[PDB]
Amino acid sequence: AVQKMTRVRVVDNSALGSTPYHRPPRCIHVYNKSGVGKVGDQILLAIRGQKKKALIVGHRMPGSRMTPKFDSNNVVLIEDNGNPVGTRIKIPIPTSLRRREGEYSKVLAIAQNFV
Amino acid sequence: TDYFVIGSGTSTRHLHAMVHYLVKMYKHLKCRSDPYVKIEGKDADDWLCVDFGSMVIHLMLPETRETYELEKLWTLRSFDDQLAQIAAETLPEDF
Amino acid sequence: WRECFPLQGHDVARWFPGHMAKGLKKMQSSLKSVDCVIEVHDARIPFSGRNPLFQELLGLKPHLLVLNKMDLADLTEQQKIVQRLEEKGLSNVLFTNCVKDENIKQIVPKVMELIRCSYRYHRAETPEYCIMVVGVPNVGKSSLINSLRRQHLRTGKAARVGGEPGITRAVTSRIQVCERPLVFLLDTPGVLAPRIESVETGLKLALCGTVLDHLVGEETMADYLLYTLNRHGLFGYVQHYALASACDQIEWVLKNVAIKLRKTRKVKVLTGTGNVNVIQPDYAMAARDFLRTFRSGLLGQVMLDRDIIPA
Amino acid sequence: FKTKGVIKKRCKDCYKVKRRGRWFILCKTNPKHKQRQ
RNA sequence: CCUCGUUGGAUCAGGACAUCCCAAUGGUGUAGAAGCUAUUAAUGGUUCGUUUGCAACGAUUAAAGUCCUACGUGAUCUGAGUUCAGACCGGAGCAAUCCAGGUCGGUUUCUAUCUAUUUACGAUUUCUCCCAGUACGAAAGGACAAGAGAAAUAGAGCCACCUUACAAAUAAGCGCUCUCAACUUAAUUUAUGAAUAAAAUCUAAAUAAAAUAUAUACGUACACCCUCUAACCUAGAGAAGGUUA
RNA sequence: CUCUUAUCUUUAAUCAGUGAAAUUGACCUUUCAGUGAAGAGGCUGAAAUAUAAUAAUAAGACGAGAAGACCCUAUGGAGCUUA
Ligand SMILES: Nc1nc2c(ncn2[C@@H]2O[C@H](COP(=O)(O)OP(=O)(O)NP(=O)(O)O)[C@@H](O)[C@H]2O)c(=O)[nH]1
Ligand SMILES: [Mg+2]
Ligand SMILES: [Mg+2]
Ligand SMILES: [Mg+2]
Ligand SMILES: [Mg+2]
Ligand SMILES: [Mg+2]
Ligand SMILES: [Mg+2]
Ligand SMILES: [Mg+2]
Ligand SMILES: [Mg+2]
Ligand SMILES: [Mg+2]
Ligand SMILES: [Mg+2]
Ligand SMILES: [Mg+2]
Ligand SMILES: [Mg+2]
Ligand SMILES: [Mg+2]
Ligand SMILES: [Mg+2]
Ligand SMILES: [Mg+2]
Ligand SMILES: [Zn+2]
Repeated sequence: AVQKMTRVRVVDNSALGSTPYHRPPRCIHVYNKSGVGKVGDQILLAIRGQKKKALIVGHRMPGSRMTPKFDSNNVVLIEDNGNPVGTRIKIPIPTSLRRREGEYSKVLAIAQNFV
Repeated sequence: TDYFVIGSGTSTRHLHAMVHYLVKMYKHLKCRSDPYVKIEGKDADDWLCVDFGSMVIHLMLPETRETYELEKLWTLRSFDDQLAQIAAETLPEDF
Repeated sequence: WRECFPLQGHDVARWFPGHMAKGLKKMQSSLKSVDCVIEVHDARIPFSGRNPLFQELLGLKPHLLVLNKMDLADLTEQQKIVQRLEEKGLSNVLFTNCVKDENIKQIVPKVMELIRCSYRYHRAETPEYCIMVVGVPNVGKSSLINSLRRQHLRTGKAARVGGEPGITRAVTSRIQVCERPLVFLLDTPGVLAPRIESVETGLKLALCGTVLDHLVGEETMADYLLYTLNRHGLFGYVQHYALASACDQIEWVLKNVAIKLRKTRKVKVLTGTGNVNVIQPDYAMAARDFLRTFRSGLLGQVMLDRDIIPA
Repeated sequence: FKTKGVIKKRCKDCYKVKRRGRWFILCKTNPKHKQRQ
């Protein structure tokens, strides 16, 4: 459950998410009518003095049975047009992104591993 | 998915037309039991992808194609060059 | 070293705390009893940060621009700058240092000369001259008052002076400054701007200490400082802090200085398996100290406006 | 329909009627002329 | 004559309509889509932060309405001011002191006597899809209505799972489930038709209809008639209530 | 804090013993609109209405207490300073 001011991990190969500038990116906004962000929910990110959109692909909060609970809050950086900023994702991504309402096919194309 | 399809297009106008054309044909061509398909990426000007049940087609302009190189990722499952460049880390104390 | 510093979405400096608002209109009322107005601005940013509001609100009376903090700047250009100022409309200007009380004698003769040419109307018969000092915070407005007070009245410090922006809060009562001309100075809180024009204009002011580094980011300010310091060729930060060949990456240079100062933090890093607290070199403390040495002047004489607005 | 304090005919074809407790001028040629009291 | 004359927040809200959003319409310099303007309607809703004396700013939203209720509301709470005993600066005074000038510090308590009040309802909005990239339009662009699925919030419940506890047989949400009908009516639009010789006219003429938000005609729930030594209870402060091979 | 929850103790509540305080013109002590001093349980006009306890809430009774606050008055004081 990502909220405002939560520290999140950029699970991507994009330059902005690299370990330099150790300060973790923090959530500024959750694009939901509730402010709670779950898997598949977009958020606005404070990263390296920039404001960038990100998509939640994993979090530590328990979900419904038969679904993966991760050890970190993961996100992928998204361009304003909606194209992913990074070109590869190596960490496992839950398969539930496929069905839920939204535009997630672009991200799934980038990720080899699904869990 | 069972199949993965990538298609280049000259301009954003061309990408929209073919995406609409295929969607129109899909609804016309049976799919009575199968549900409808959303068109993704209309906000973007260079990459459109439609996720049919058994097939996913990603349409993009030339320049976008080389940048992402989707074909290499799915052809070489885990031996992709960009995926290989990424590395794992551990974090002990500085001193 | 990187040719161009990129922003592409960095926020501009945001300001106007309440005290700058309730004070801003108390200045306007005081214009009734004021015979002249002094603009104080740091001599490293002759054109960047000047608050547009002052000219519009109070432009009728005679005007002199004071460029304080001239010592910790490179004024080789001067002449070209002075010509540029005249084109803008800045008829009267002179560089001042308040810690060393340099060129602070020339102000009073010039200030009196301007009042002569002008008119006084309601106050025409008064022999007591009152004038106002205004500017962006942390430019030495309060210092100028004390420095004049001791160069003419020879009594000392009358306005509290501090090393942080926003020490003087409100337009206070009159303070005696001179005796023979008998000029009186009114002290006003620093007022920065509602809008800072370009974000670079806001960086240039952050480096000068006008902006409280905590609402712009110490790290971002540090990167701009390194970016400007390398372009100007003033590689004086590689001797104060041993950096060998020098560098263009802020993370690398901040690493070395943190090592030189033996500073460490326990920082929560976010990894795949969870959260772990790891001892780390103090990048933030390094940035704060690195900016301080620049502000003291030991990192070299810098004129920020040299590149964009050479004129 | 503009509701006006005083209603005035605006053209030849304008005509006047008493509908639902109020006076109306209705014009077939120009709907702009429709008015209510 | 130079000067200078209580209100924030929290909690819970009651009400007005001069309507911000949701709904029904007229007009257009309304092709479509965006807009502008008017009428009717008070239905439920009307966010989270940064700066902190409020005034701008950031990100959202269907929308972030305008007001009344002695700042609506301190015998519910809390900040600043009113504003003092200490102390400093700047100015005034020979001084004591002073300033509708700065700043730092700074203790109002209340056990409820009375009125009043403390046990049910029939849901709102957004997004995607379909219609359909169709109608319209030279293109650009780009919809109605009808239909389907998702969420959010609100209300009402619940414990198979998950989660946090009692390292108790339970309670909770961060978990799960359920939410609906409109007799009758306003702006407005049609049909028949006189006053008014018409192949006129929607009618504060006789008439037939359609058409917001409301609501209770209409339904759900409740009903039973009362053993009680005592014990036990998923019922409970007491009392009441339920159970007893 | 979002956003609150569980458990234990104190208190609470029932039983037994002991037993204060401020307060109190009298009261058989209602709602709405009007009137009126910004004002009404008690007046005017409508309305509502078997009688009494127990436990809770704090809108009202300009709720109850203090040597509080502000201003004005007295040919009332007192401390302080002087020219
Ligand atoms: N090197 C140098 N430092 C100076 C000079 N004048 C002032 N400073 C420094 O600036 C600070 C004082 O600034 P100050 O007079 O308070 O400026 P201000 O604008 O009146 N303050 P504010 O922001 O509150 O309005 C001190 O750190 C002082 O040493 C100068 O001429 N040279
Ligand atoms: Mg209300
Ligand atoms: Mg109305
Ligand atoms: Mg009260
Ligand atoms: Mg203290
Ligand atoms: Mg009480
Ligand atoms: Mg439609
Ligand atoms: Mg007893
Ligand atoms: Mg009685
Ligand atoms: Mg009675
Ligand atoms: Mg009354
Ligand atoms: Mg009575
Ligand atoms: Mg009681
Ligand atoms: Mg009360
Ligand atoms: Mg009282
Ligand atoms: Mg007398
Ligand atoms: Zn007409």
